[PDB]
Amino acid sequence: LANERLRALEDIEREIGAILQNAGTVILELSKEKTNERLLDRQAAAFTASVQHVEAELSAQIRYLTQVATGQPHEGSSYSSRKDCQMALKRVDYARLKLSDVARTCEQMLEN
Amino acid sequence: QIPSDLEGSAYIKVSIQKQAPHWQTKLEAAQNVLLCKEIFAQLSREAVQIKSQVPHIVVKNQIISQPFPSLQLSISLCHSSNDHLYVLEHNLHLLIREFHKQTLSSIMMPHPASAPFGHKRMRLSGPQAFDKNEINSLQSSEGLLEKIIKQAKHIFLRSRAAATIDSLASRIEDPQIQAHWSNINDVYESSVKVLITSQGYEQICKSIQLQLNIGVEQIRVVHRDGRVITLSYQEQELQDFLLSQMSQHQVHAVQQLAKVMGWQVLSFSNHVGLGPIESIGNASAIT
Amino acid sequence: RNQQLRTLQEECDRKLITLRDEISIDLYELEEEYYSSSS
Amino acid sequence: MYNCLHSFCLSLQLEVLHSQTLMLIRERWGDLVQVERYHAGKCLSLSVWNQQVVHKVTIKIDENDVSKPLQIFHDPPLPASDSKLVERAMKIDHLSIEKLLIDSVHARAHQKLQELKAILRGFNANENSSIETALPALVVPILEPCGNSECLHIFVDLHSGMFQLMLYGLDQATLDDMEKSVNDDMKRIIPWIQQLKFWLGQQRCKQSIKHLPTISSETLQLSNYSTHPIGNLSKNKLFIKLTRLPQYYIVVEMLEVPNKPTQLSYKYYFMSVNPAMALLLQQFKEN
Amino acid sequence: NELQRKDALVQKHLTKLRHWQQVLEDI
Amino acid sequence: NKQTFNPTDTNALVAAVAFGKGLS
Amino acid sequence: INMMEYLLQGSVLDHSLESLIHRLRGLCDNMEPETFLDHEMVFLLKGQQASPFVLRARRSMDRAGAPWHLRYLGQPEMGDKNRHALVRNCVDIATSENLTDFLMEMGFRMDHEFVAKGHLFRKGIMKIMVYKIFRILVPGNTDSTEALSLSYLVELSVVAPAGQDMVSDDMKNFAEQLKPLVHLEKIDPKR
Amino acid sequence: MGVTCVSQMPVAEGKSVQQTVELLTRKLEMLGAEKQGTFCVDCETYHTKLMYVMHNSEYPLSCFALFENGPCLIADTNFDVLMVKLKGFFQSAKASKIETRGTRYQYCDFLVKVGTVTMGPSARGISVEVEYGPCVVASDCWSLLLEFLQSFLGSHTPGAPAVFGNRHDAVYGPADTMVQYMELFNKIRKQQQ
Repeated sequence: LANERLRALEDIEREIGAILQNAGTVILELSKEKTNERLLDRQAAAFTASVQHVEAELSAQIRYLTQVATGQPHEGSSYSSRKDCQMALKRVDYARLKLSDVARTCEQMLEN
Repeated sequence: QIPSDLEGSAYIKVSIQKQAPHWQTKLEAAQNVLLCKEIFAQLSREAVQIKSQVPHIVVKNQIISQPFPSLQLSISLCHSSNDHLYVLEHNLHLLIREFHKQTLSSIMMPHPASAPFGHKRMRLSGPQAFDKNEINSLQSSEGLLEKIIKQAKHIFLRSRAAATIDSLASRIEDPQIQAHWSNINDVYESSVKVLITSQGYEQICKSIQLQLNIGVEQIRVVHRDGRVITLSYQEQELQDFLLSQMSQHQVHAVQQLAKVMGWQVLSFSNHVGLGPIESIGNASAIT
Repeated sequence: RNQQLRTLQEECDRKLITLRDEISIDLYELEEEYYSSSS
Repeated sequence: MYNCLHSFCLSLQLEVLHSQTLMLIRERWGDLVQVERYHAGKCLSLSVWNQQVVHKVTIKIDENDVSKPLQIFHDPPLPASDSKLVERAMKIDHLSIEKLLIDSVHARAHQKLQELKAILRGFNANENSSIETALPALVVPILEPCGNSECLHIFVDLHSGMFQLMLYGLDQATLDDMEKSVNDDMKRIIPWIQQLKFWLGQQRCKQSIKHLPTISSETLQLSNYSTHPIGNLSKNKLFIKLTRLPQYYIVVEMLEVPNKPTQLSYKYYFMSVNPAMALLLQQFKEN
Repeated sequence: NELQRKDALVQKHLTKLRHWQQVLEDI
Repeated sequence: NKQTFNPTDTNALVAAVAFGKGLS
Repeated sequence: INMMEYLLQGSVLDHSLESLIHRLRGLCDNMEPETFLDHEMVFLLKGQQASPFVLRARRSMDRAGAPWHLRYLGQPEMGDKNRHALVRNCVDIATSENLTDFLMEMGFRMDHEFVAKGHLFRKGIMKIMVYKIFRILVPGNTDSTEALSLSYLVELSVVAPAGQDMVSDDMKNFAEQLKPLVHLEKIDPKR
Repeated sequence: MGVTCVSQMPVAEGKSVQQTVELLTRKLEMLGAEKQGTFCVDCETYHTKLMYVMHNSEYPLSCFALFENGPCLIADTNFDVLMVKLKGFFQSAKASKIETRGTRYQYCDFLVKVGTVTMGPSARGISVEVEYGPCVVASDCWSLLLEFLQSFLGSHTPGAPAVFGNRHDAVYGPADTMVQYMELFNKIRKQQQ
């Protein structure tokens, strides 16, 4: 559950990285002198690698979603266990109130 | 967005009288309201349509029944739309929960793949041949109202029995009377053990002990010496019974005391037949 | 969710059953004392 | 302004009452009430206590007199006047159709219980039966000094109009037969009550001898029976065999005292027995 | 002696009740 | 894209359960 | 009366199986799976006719006290009443455990045994069984067994009264809810 | 599965079968037995060895298949349908349907069923079946059944069916009652007259 969702979070961050690499590459090209042309090539390869693996991750996840889609609303649930747990907790609360009353009558008896 | 008709808070209120995380809270409250409406729809339909002993009245949101003639039980769905017994409300929720889970049970699954479907013991009825009684016992849908009224009847009858025993322990001090309620109850059964001993002789006089089996409308008494007596739900019967047992104890004490002091028991009659006629039970005698 | 709620239910029921047994022993002592009181 | 907003509000009230009746028919009543006529804004007419297992309650707004609220007519009974009940059966200021139905049917059930009490006082002046009104119930005693039980309770299930009877220790078959005969016609209650005297008498004997060592029975199949005076006794008798010593029977014969219709007279005989034969009979002294 | 014995019983019972309230509070 | 079911396996298994082909 | 069995059949390779099961746990009723383990053996009566009578007997090995089961399956109806499911006549009978011995007296002889181990789900009237067919060698023993193929078999079955339409259409829709994962179809029993 | 005993009440040498049935049910109404319904037992024979198919009223969902010395099957009612599905291998062998019809009396965990054995139209004998509910082991409560049968049968009191005669601690089963019924029906078919 955290796996595919964390993949989606990573692809969010890498879309940001793609835009920042676009911006950094045209930043270096706008310079009056741009000595680090090797670093320009590195930023260009970084940009294209970012776009390519963003495409790879999203295509893979659309494929995986195509494999496990059904168009049906999933008739499973967990309601009955929550109901039984609520009844158990209210049993405990009822016993707590009754124990408070018995202890209060014991304090009234011992108090005199 | 909750549906309207499900907002607010609702709860079933059951009474006996002698008279004529933000969204989590919202969704839990609305689901509870839905289940209370389900419960009361089941109860009111069973009250109106199913023919039962001492019929009920369903007015708008209130069911009134008279299980015992001095008793009035009231089940009311209190819908807030912004004396109470909790045990019957809790058992109402569990009864409708079991009634749901009967349909969604794993007992309907046929482990043999070829086998069609349906309950397991109804399949076992064929080869392991069942009589009429087992067949009808497997298929007997008793409504919620009969179950709740039987539980409330047992609660009231058991409280009356405890009250008569404690009133005899308070009023009468001449023999004594003790009680020991059991640890384990059902919803339709409890048990005591009633001793009747004299005050300073609890080793000598241990000859009258009872066991009462407080059912729904009957109290079944098993004596120490093999006498079984079924009383009724009135509280005069149990009072007269325990009064006669105190009277017989006052003679069995003297018999087992003359056993200790070496005296010779000439005659003993547990229910004597000469003399004035006693109103409650018979009279006993030794010499 | 189901397994977690089942474990919570089982803990509550074990607590209640042990409470019932201890209260029952105390009730036995109190019944003996009250019924055998001279008054 | 008054005509427009009064006519609209009254037809709105009729629409609310029609929707309520469809809710009652769908959910809980179901063929115990039927909509006979419904003209929207004109009239509504419901039918209770129907012919299949006849009576009608109609609500009409008049096409005149805008001063008055909605009008209620109980057209098959035009019910007999009991001052509190017919008051409540003539107002729908509360917009509950079920309260109106219950109050009308409650007044009719009270009239039916009072004609039953008239039948019982027709057979027996100085009756001591009593009408309770929380539920509509008639408590008629069968033997004159009696408890709160040992009394025939008669209820009217005010969703169907039938009678429902309740004694404590009766078998269910005779209760069903009594219910069927009384719901057929009222005047057959009086043959039953006399039959319920002798039955009750045997209950009051069999509770009596429960602590002594006996075996009670109602039929004793011995021979002779047509020469021995034991044949020439009434058919309501009780044979109490002594078990510590068999060949000894105490025979209780129950007879009707002629003037008092709610008292019995007992006669105690002492039979001895050897294809069992009677041997002798003596009657004990009264007092 | 009956008075002192009754008070001893109720004191033991009260300590057990307070211990069980502290147990049942912690669920 | 990847195959989840072999139809020859389907025919072999339904011939195995429809009659004794492959069991004896 | 005479009840009919509607069948759709298919198969599923085992390494995708779990996804199927997860899909079924979404679509079928709110239940845990059942994990049945059954021994099935086929008897036949070599009468005068060209077609010998056939009977299927199942003992549920996993569950103790489960009654044995007899099944007679009629030949499939060639009528195109329900076009999309195997429509057959089914007579299903719960029985005591001396059945085989009794069938040996009736003239029946065994043909083959097979274990079937798998899961069981349901949806309304529909029964989904996903099982692997295990060949028994050493014919008395139920432990000496080998898997028949890599694939599991999937059966969607509805037993219900004779005729009774609008049944096969719901089975079509429930099969089409699985169609990326399984291909279920009316396969004829011939060849 | 309580211990039962099935026997033939003889003709009485006079009157109708109905009058002897009236006598036996009259004696039962003396002793304190109460009617609690009616009962029917059906037996048919199927052949290609003979097989019997039998139905009780007491086990209404079950049908028993009796192979005269072989094992008994118990099954649900759909077994009858299978015989109609068989229909060529196992012919119905008509004019051998046999029934008993009567009322069942209960007298304190004793079930007494007295029926009139009716092959087609004509009633040709009296079947008497006494079941003792509590006991589950044959030949241990046998003396109880003997005293009850000596109480109301008097003479013609049967003794010890051979299903008891397997002398062990063997638990009695519902198949043994249908075995006894099948033996009784074969005796009545051979009795004929």
